[PDB]
Amino acid sequence: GNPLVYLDVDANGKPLGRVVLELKADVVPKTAENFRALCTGEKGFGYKGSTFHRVIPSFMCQAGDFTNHNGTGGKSIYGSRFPDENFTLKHVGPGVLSMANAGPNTNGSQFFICTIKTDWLDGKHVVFGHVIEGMDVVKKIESFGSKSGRTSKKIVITDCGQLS
Amino acid sequence: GNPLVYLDVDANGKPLGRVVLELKADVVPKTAENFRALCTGEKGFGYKGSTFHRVIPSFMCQAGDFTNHNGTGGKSIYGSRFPDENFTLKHVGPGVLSMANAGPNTNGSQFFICTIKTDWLDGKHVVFGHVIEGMDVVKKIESFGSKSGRTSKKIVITDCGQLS
Amino acid sequence: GNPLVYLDVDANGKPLGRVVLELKADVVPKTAENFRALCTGEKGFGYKGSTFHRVIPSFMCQAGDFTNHNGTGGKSIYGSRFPDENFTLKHVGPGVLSMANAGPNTNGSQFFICTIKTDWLDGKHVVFGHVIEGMDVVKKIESFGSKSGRTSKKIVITDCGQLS
Repeated sequence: GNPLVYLDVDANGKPLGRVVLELKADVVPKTAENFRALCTGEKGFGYKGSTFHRVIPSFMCQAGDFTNHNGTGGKSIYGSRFPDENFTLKHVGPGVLSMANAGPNTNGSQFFICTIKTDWLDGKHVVFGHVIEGMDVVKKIESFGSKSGRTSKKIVITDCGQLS
Repeated sequence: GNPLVYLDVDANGKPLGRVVLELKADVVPKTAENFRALCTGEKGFGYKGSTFHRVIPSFMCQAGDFTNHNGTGGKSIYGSRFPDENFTLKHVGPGVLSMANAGPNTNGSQFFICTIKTDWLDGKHVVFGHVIEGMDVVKKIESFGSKSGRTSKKIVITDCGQLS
Repeated sequence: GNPLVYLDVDANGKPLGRVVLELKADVVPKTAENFRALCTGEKGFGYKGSTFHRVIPSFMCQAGDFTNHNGTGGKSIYGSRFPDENFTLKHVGPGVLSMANAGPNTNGSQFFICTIKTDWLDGKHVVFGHVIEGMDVVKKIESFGSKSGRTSKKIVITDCGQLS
């Protein structure tokens, strides 16, 4: 079945709760597997202890730069970058999980969770999962964002992994 | 296993004892390796001869500015500064070993040992170890501090290195 | 009469208002002159366009690092550092203007405005002025601080100068 993963998130050292994500391995297996392995850390690197570095209210919460924490870094389990797998899944509404990128075929480790429908990203960012529990935690993260993307409290993934 | 390092600490030339620290190289290998090599002095520079220049009772004891000896300097084995590796470990209580900084991604050589839980630093300073022996020596250091951070005696790391 | 100088302060690009400071040139002329000239910019450098980089509620608001914007830098009009002129004035309450330092006789350009009586700093930091207008602006700045000193908004001195 599709892997289930979780992120436990703090704001300024205080727990916000747990986000559970379904990864659509049945549609984008390569993209799902990368995110799964980065949640478990089984390759020797991953999301544990990294941050949500860009949060824009009424848009999305972005994370996954575990090398530079500033949106320039991260890497996939396949290498620095990997190709766009397909564009089957759409940014249909809040809770959609999608790959951040620098244009086509630049998927690494950075990802975002939408807080609204962002159909203007369809065909540009590969969607690969969705929140199945803890959307209220995502709304908490969103509440600390700004138009500049900078956060008013520091948002840290204190734990993550696969539930199996 | 994780590296164990030691700090031998003086106060106005009177030995206070030895602090033994476990460095969590299994969680923050880059940050642990910097501190380890600064204890041995194997790169030609390190903590030997530097002071605990800022000691605030019921907060922390800060040391490691072996260049300017006043809290403005220091340097890592990787250059002047290196990024925050991760925020996996927390300032859970007395004895936590953590990096001083000047904001995100500014780690050098200065460090602090907590004497209380400082969860309001979680996410801002990279935790990378803890005291496993000689917490009574840390409390002795703390007793020479003040609210201003100024010490009433010159607190010197007379020796340091790795236990193996 | 003692100089009057001002700082106009933004938080995230929104004006907070003006802080007007009286500089106690009658007690600490060399320290007052440094701050006055850094407000006017007449030496070719100074506070305009720099930030409040450390704000701790129920303590103080710190600024003045116009070289590094992070608390490691700044310089005086006399050189990198100048001595403690005297400790005649005390940290008597909110609105006190005092020099940050890195230990005895290391004043540069960094300064702080107290939001409480900080008498534990008497004899360690040179007091040289006080707020005469805009303590409400200082309290606004204070409200964007945290125990870690990190601010929840970017606090910028957008203008500064001498009034009389």
